[PDB]
Amino acid sequence: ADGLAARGTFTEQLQAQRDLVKASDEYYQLADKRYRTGVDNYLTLLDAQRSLF
Amino acid sequence: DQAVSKQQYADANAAYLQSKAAVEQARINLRYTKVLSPISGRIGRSAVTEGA
Repeated sequence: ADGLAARGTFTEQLQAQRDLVKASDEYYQLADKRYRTGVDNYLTLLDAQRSLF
Repeated sequence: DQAVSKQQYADANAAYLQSKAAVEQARINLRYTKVLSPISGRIGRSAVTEGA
């Protein structure tokens, strides 16, 4: 029953966590796209890299 | 090596040039106090003396 509860909940937990990874990766790509044109520093781009990691 | 933005460099360079033009426009007045002769020729008499 422990294994059944964990198999029931980890699919939802990892769906939520992969949506977090995808949203943080889109935030990194937008911080990169603000960096490439020049309006944003490189240290904020590194902050976005570390939140992604 | 891009430790500051290109846009922040453009704004600071604009502040540099926009204060350099203020130094130019405030140096025009110091060139006006020493009253330069506008044209070459023979000058008459001074209408106002010193002190006026």
